[PDB]
Amino acid sequence: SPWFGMDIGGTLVKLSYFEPIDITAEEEQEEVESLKSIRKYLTSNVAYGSTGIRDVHLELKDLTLFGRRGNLHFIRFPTQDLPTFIQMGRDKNQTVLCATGGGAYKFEKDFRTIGNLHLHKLDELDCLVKGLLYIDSVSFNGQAECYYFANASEPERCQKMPFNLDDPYPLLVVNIGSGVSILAVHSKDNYKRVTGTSLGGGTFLGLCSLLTGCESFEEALEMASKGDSTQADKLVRDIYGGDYERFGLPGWAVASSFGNMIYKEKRESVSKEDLARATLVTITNNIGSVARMCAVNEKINRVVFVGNFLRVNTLSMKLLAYALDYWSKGQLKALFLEHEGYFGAVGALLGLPNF
Amino acid sequence: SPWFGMDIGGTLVKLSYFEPIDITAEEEQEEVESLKSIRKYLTSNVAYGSTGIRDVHLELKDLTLFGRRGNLHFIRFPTQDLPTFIQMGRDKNQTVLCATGGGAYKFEKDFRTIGNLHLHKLDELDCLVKGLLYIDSVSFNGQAECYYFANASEPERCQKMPFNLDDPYPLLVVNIGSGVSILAVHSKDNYKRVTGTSLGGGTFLGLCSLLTGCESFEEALEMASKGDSTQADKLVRDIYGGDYERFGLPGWAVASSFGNMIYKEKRESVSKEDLARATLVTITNNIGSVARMCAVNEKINRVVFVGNFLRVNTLSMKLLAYALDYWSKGQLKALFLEHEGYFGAVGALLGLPNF
Ligand SMILES: Nc1ncnc2c1ncn2[C@@H]1O[C@H](COP(=O)(O)OP(N)(=O)O)[C@@H](O)[C@H]1O
Ligand SMILES: Nc1ncnc2c1ncn2[C@@H]1O[C@H](COP(=O)(O)OP(N)(=O)O)[C@@H](O)[C@H]1O
Ligand SMILES: [Mg+2]
Ligand SMILES: [Mg+2]
Repeated sequence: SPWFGMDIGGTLVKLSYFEPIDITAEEEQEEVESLKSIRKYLTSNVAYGSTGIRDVHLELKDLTLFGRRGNLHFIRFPTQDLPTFIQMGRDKNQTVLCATGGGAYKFEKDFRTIGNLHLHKLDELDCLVKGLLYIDSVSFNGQAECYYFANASEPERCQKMPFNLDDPYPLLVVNIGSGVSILAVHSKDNYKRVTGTSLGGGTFLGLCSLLTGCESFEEALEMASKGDSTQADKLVRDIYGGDYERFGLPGWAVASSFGNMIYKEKRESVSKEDLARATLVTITNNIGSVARMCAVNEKINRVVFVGNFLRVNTLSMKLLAYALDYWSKGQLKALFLEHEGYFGAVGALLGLPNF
Repeated sequence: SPWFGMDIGGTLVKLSYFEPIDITAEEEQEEVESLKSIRKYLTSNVAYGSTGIRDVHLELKDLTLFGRRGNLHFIRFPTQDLPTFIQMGRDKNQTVLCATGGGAYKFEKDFRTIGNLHLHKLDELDCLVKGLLYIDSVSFNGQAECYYFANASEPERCQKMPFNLDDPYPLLVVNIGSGVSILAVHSKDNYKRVTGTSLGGGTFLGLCSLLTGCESFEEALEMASKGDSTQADKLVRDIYGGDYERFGLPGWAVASSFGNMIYKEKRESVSKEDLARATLVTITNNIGSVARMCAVNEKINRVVFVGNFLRVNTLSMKLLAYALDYWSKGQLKALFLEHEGYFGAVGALLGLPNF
């Protein structure tokens, strides 16, 4: 029985797979053919069908898990294609599946069409927290799992630096997926969802597709990297003529996101790339501001950002780092994690012994 | 010299004009002709040029101000047209002008092209607070200036009801204009800007114009009233298949604003009206959520919403009322004010004796 953990989100399915590398002589001796087939297929491909991807660089090697040593693999595909995944699961076969995320409930009955499968639904919260704390504890192959942007306010000196979470409490976790969930973690056994916002990664992707006609997350980011958001946004200096000193709002700060788009002549001259960047900047800064308010409310100074809105998205990471540092005068630290999209899937996998 | 107060914002100029009604026999006797001309023009028209509007229903009658009795009028026009206002001000003429808002600084030199004019810039904060507290103190011609939506969670019983602010401290003021400013008022002499968000009225209007091609705020609201935002938004039940019980998120709550627009087939079937409503709902709920976080942070349970994003916008008012009541289990009260766009202009006017 292959050991999987699965996080079925609104947009992406994330899968963690533990591959045994201590398979002795007898264990292999007629491992069921389909079991060998699965392992070979999963380890010999980096793309699965048309939409499946193994994030090879994230792989954890020579991990000891449940008394076996092995490699932990990370795989993702769109939730839209889960029916294909399930259909191919009814092709050749015994497996226990730990699943979390909203789709663990929505697609419960579908997974049960696989005859040789028991589905154990696990709570999203327990999985995220257990997964995050586990990965940081085993490290990223000896390297830090957690990092921050040192001197996030000065672009000439700003750089990614490892961050130590050996005593990770308290912690604010900001999960940016389709929507945004915010958790306060006070201990391994004590955490609560603080709030959320519906303005998250799917807002960025949805709006960006409406405004620019982009057809992928990566294309949207590529467009944004070429844009100038100030063409769409109304800035403090557009309103004051300069800075607002009395409240320390610099002239370059955004006063009204997309606020220049109320003028027809500006709508007619703005580029797609400008609109992609303004969308990214708008969604990201709003999340940063909500994150700061929760942290102040919860009296927590370490804010960790996870979820896949931030994968291959350095712009948003730097925006978040700069914003928390600026507005808090250095009291708040924006923290990031190498495996940020996969913590739910790992936590699911870790719930395996309790079944 | 006519008594004006002016609030020059990023989008609208708001003007409060005090018309004396106790003009005796000698006072009129050769009041300078241009002074009579101004008064006649202002009181005999409700539309001024192409873009100026007197909000006649807001007029305060038989007010005693600065020892004179008179009527307080409320007038608005787009900031875009301020050069026209100024040009016509150089036509016929002595006047002292109290002005607040960012444009008091940006257009300082322009106002000084009017030879017989001294411009006194006043701080936006002092004006808003003084203006709000003044109007509520004199009442809306005997009626409450402040109101709330009773039973905001049940549409069959939900209705506008007067609210008493005789002891208005403490107070959270959420000013929704082009952007959003949030103030905590602890006393008449003690208040601070808590935070803000750049996702405000200009975001709604700008995005709505990009997405739907609407050419006015009113048209945008009209489109939104005919729409179904759930066509653009991804809901909790789209992700879970139903409700999320563990954290009390109902199936109908929005999980990801515009989150369904990541799918090409849904982008192709959505209407303009759906997109207008989703824009309104998205911006409004985000403001409600930010408002709730500040209030919890500031330990204030009365939240007053002002600014012109809410004029002729019952939908957004009810959304705000419902959200604060729901999420706070009745601890927080969303409050609204009849003169909500004009408090800065009134506070400016009231600074007149100090010059
Ligand atoms: N390949 C990708 N496809 C779709 N969305 C992607 C993506 N890579 C990154 N993203 C972003 O990640 C977000 C989903 O993040 P995730 O953390 O997996 O959310 P969820 N709700 O599916 O569980 C999307 O909204 C998008 O902004
Ligand atoms: N006639 C109108 N024209 C333009 N915007 C209008 C409007 N009536 C209401 N609005 C809304 O009010 C917002 C401006 O509110 P206001 O409080 O006067 O902002 P500001 N920054 O100009 O001082 C606009 O963004 C729009 O959403
Ligand atoms: Mg998720
Ligand atoms: Mg204003």
